[PDB]
Order: sequence, then structure tokens, then C-alpha cells
Amino acid sequence: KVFGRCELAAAMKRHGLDNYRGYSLGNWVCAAKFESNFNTQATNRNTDGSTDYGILQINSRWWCNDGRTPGSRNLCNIPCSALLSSDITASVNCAKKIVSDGNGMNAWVAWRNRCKGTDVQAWIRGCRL
Ligand SMILES: [Cl-]
Ligand SMILES: [Cl-]
Ligand SMILES: [Cl-]
Ligand code: NA
Repeated sequence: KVFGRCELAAAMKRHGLDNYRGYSLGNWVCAAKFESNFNTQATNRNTDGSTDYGILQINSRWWCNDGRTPGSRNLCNIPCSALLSSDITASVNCAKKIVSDGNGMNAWVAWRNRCKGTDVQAWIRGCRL
């Protein structure tokens, strides 16, 4: 599923990401835009053989099991395929664990390089929330 901007904002808000660990909703929408272009089915292979999955591009090296990343962990205790569902519950719940692990949203390279320090509120502007 390819989400609309305000559509995703609403879903993220309902699932409790607004101001989660101090990150306003605009940050999460901005991250999703540049990580996946709002596409739940997005995948990208990394150099070390790991793969990033879903609307927030969560990495199989640490966070989920795809059965082809030897020596990796599964800290969200889920199959990576679950991160590709039209239902973003699994991605959000796993994202909550990631952002809590000490490094905040710097875990998402696209957020650091394209969202951090910008007017992120613009990403939920006009949305009925
Ligand atoms: Cl915001
Ligand atoms: Cl594996
Ligand atoms: Cl933080
Ligand atoms: Na893994």
C-alpha cells in the first residue's frame, strides 16, 4: 500500500507515535517519506547482505528475521515480511523499540540527513488530526 501524506499521519498518531520519546509527528512522516516514499512494500538490500523492510526501512541485521542474514538478531521478534503489510502496526511497534535504544531517530539515515533540523511540522500541515 502507498499511503497518502495525511492518511499516514493519522495512522501514526492513532498508534501513539506523536511525541513518542519526544519526537513530534512531523518527524515520523518525514522519515517515512524519504525512507520508503510512503510505500509499505519497499525493500532495499544492504552491502553486508542485510535487507531493509517496509515504510520505515527496518534492518534485518538487528530487528527482524528474513532467514538470509547469518549472525543477525531478531530484537522485535517478528518475521521481516510482517513489516510489509498494509497494516503498519508491526512497523510502528518495532520502531518504538528502535528509537528507545539510545540513539533516537538517528538510527534512520534519511531522517538524519533530510529531516533533522528542518521544519518537520510542514509534513502534517493541512492534515485533519
Ligand atoms: Cl511535527
Ligand atoms: Cl537469518
Ligand atoms: Cl532522543
Ligand atoms: Na535478523
